[PDB]
Amino acid sequence: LEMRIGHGFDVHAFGGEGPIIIGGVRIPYEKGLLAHSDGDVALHALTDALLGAAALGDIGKLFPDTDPAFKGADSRELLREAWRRIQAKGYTLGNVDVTIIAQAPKMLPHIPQMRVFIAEDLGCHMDDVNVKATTTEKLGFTGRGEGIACEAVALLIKA
Amino acid sequence: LEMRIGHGFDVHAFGGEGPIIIGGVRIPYEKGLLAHSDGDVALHALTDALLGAAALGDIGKLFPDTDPAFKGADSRELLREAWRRIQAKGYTLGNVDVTIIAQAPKMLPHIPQMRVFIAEDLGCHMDDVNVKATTTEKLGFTGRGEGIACEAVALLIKA
Amino acid sequence: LEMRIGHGFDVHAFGGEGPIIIGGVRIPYEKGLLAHSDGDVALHALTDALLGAAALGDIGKLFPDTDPAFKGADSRELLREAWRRIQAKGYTLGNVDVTIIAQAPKMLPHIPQMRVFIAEDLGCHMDDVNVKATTTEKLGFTGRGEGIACEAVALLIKA
Ligand SMILES: CN(C)c1cccc2c(S(=O)(=O)NCCOP(=O)(O)OP(=O)(O)OC[C@H]3O[C@@H](n4ccc(N)nc4=O)[C@H](O)[C@@H]3O)cccc12
Ligand SMILES: CN(C)c1cccc2c(S(=O)(=O)NCCOP(=O)(O)OP(=O)(O)OC[C@H]3O[C@@H](n4ccc(N)nc4=O)[C@H](O)[C@@H]3O)cccc12
Ligand SMILES: CN(C)c1cccc2c(S(=O)(=O)NCCOP(=O)(O)OP(=O)(O)OC[C@H]3O[C@@H](n4ccc(N)nc4=O)[C@H](O)[C@@H]3O)cccc12
Ligand SMILES: CC(C)=CCC/C(C)=C/COP(=O)(O)OP(=O)(O)O
Ligand SMILES: [Zn+2]
Ligand SMILES: [Zn+2]
Ligand SMILES: [Zn+2]
Repeated sequence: LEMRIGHGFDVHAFGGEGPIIIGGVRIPYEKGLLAHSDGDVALHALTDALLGAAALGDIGKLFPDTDPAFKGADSRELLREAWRRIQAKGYTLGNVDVTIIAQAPKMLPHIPQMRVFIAEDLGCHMDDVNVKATTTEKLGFTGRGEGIACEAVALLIKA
Repeated sequence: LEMRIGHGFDVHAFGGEGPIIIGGVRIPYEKGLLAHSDGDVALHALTDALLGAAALGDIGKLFPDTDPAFKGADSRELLREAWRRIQAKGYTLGNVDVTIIAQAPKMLPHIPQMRVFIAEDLGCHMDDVNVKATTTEKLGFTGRGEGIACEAVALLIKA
Repeated sequence: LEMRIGHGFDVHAFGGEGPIIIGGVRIPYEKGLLAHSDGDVALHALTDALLGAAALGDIGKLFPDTDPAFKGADSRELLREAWRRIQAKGYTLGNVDVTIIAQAPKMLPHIPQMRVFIAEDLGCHMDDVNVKATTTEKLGFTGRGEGIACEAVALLIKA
């Protein structure tokens, strides 16, 4: 038994029109998220946290621009594939915690469904998955409504 | 024995006049912190880290706007209550680490008293509580003196 | 056996001309990093994460402005000294994960050499050291090319 820590961080800019996808959940909003991907900043930060704990340790690094298959690419696919590769190295899940940093939209109603998705994608109990949100009280690029940031931490177990 | 990780992040804007309260400590400063609460960004980030490790996992989520009891609400009360609920789920403390992000005021002289407070409120040794500060070298909303940010991580143990 | 968590965060502003030093690696770039030090924001964030896990828990706190010895001070020296002191308290390394937040320059080619340096300086295997990079998609002070930020987490073991 041995435990390993990981940390992830991601940002996307608002652009065009909604909805956005956060933690796998389609959330109504006036603006959309600019990206190659989903624009799922929650699942990107989480993915990086998991890869970092297993020392693998980018999504850039274990997917270099394939591009495409990949416009509106499903970030849940990225998450599950990253997870397969982490498990092949012998790791199992301790727990994850995710912090969405956004002035808006309101994340709280969608968090239980985010957790369902993440727990499915990682093959764990929901009690191993926490998600929260915070505003930056109108400060910074998140505060001015210019984009959304997310942080994530992960704990991994190896037999 | 099982260990669990949590992460917290908070921001408050400066507004009106001092002092501010950070980690429970009254710190002299030209501006105050705008909020419902203390405006304790250190103890809010910590509280979220502890709740996230126990998967509980917002302060919004286990206190929805009561509001009030709550103008100038004591963030130490929030911390202790969050802690009671975490312990009722069977968790004990591993350790916590807190990073205050502020251009000013200087946090270093007040850190030992912050640690006394936090350790009391969590019923642990002081060696289980670390607090630090950093500036952003005049960059961003913290750098321009517009507000204060804080990050926190926590490790939890379950029997 | 007991595990301990730490978190670090650092920022430096661009100023004058390159190169910069990140994770010990000299990276060509049009601007340099303003500081007393290296300006190594990666190794500063890491150092703080390690000190925070051992509750020690600033680089300000266990080096107050000596200043100098210290213009263009080698951040790897700071890292190794912080590490000596952490080991003297009885801690050994679990693992570390580092997240460089920069719009530019590109970090990916230099990451393997960063890991060599960090692993040498901490006397561990390279599999215990992860480093990644992310942009903020043109948002915030990192996005406008005004500076570089870095986050780090660390897991410590005590016999
Ligand atoms: C599996 N499938 C189908 C996929 C689903 C969803 C997304 C996929 C993607 S992706 O393009 O959406 N990957 C997430 C997008 O990366 P990001 O939001 O983190 O952007 P960023 O530019 O920050 O990162 C790109 C890479 O550049 C590198 N980088 C970043 C900054 C910097 N200063 N230096 C760097 O080297 C680093 O390795 C980083 O991973 C790629 C491949 C398969 C995907
Ligand atoms: C126990 N007592 C008495 C208390 C003491 C101190 C503070 C208390 C408080 S509080 O109001 O000070 N809670 C901390 C303030 O929250 P915050 O500084 O994190 O503000 P923010 O707006 O970021 O968070 C509010 C909630 O909105 C949610 N949110 C945030 C952003 C977003 N995009 N979506 C969301 O759903 C999320 O759940 C978050 O917890 C409430 C109840 C009892 C308190
Ligand atoms: C060992 N050798 C030789 C060394 C090598 C490389 C760097 C060294 C350095 S250093 O100057 O480069 N230390 C890193 C620079 O600190 P920083 O980039 O974190 O700057 P910042 O201003 O954020 O931090 C300074 C200190 O002020 C304190 N602080 C910060 C903000 C705030 N609001 N209050 C505070 O008290 C806190 O303790 C913090 O450590 C000092 C001594 C020996 C060094
Ligand atoms: C604590 C962390 C993770 C900080 C880095 C996040 C970031 C890119 C902030 C940028 O500036 P800002 O948005 O804070 O201020 P501004 O955009 O107004 O200059
Ligand atoms: Zn992304
Ligand atoms: Zn708050
Ligand atoms: Zn620094």
